[PDB]
This record gives sequence, C-alpha cells and structure tokens, in this order.
Amino acid sequence: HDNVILELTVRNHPGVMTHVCGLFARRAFNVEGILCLPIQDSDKSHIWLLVNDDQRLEQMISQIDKLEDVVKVQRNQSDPTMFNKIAVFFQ
Amino acid sequence: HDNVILELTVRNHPGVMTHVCGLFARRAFNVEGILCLPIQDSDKSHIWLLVNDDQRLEQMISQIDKLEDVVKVQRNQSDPTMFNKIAVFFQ
Ligand SMILES: CC[C@H](C)[C@H](N)C(=O)O
Ligand SMILES: CC[C@H](C)[C@H](N)C(=O)O
Ligand SMILES: [Co+2]
Ligand SMILES: [Co+2]
Repeated sequence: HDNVILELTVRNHPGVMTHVCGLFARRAFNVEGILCLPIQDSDKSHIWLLVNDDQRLEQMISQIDKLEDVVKVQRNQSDPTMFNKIAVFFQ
Repeated sequence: HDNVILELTVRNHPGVMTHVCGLFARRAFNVEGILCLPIQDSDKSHIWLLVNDDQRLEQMISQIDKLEDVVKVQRNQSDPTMFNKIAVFFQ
C-alpha cells in the first residue's frame, strides 16, 4: 500500500531521535507514525517509523545507516499495520 | 514513580518531531519512549513522550509550548503505563 515501516536499532543515547528525524525534516519529508521502545536488559532501543513509500526513501535509509548511534535500519521487516493496531487503544 | 508522560498536540507538519526532541537533545536529556499518531480527520497529531521525572522538565515544557506547530503540551494526563502495555506486543 501507500506506506512503509522502517525499523531501526539504535543506541539509547540522548539526541539520536533528533538526528534520525532531522534527515527527514531537512527534506520536508513527513513522518506519519512513530513508536520508540527501549530493548530490555540492553543499551539499545527500537525505532519504528511509518513513512510514505518513496523513491527518496532508499537514499535516506543510506543516510540513516551512516548515522551516529544507529546500528541497523530495516525496511518492511516489521508489522505493516502496527500503527493501526495501536490506534485502537490510543487516539 | 520514576517517569512522566508528556502528551503533545502538534501540527502534522515535517520537522516538528525534530524540534521537539532537539530541546531534550540540546541538554543531553534522554527520551525513554515515544508514541506518535495522527489524529483522525484532522491536520494534527498526538505525541506521547516517556521521560524521567525531572526538575528541568517544568522549564522544558515551557520551551515545548513556545515551539512552532505545537498547540498543546500536557504533563501526566495520559496513561502512565501506556508504554509497558505496548511493550507486550512490540519489543
Ligand atoms: C512525529 C511526526 C510529526 C507529527 C511530523 N509528521 C514530523 O515529521 O515531524
Ligand atoms: C527515541 C529515543 C532515543 C532512543 C533516545 N533515548 C533519545 O533521546 O533520542
Ligand atoms: Co552516543
Ligand atoms: Co509548519
């Protein structure tokens, strides 16, 4: 469909979410949904980003990958409707 | 307990999440959990931020309030365990 889920594994450090989102912001690229959770007994966190499927997305995944504190960035290996399901409980 | 939920209503525009998180980042203030959802049939979105209960938080709520595209910022008027509940389904 229209959107894509990007799943990031990042270091749970101050400022990594600003850097990740700044890459999108610097291009006026909107982010539709965000879920961020720490990983249990770990120094990392998971970031799920709901974004529109885009030609520019492949280049931006590359920028995200080179970021500081980002260890892995995945496209479309998560739950495609995960934000619809969360939305049933939070509005 | 240790943490606090900040609930923001913001314009669903590119770059607002970068600005919101940059205020925390500029102070090395960590953000523990994030949920961001668009509001149905609307031009806004909701941002829930899980942060440590802090003396500096009252000043930073003030900075967040003066931000561009932020219409409302609330402290502790949401679900205190909301990220624990999401965590049962997403890790
Ligand atoms: C958290 C997403 C916010 C509302 C906006 N869409 C942005 O790209 O910054
Ligand atoms: C999304 C939160 C990330 C992992 C980090 N805690 C930060 O403050 O930017
Ligand atoms: Co670091
Ligand atoms: Co705007």
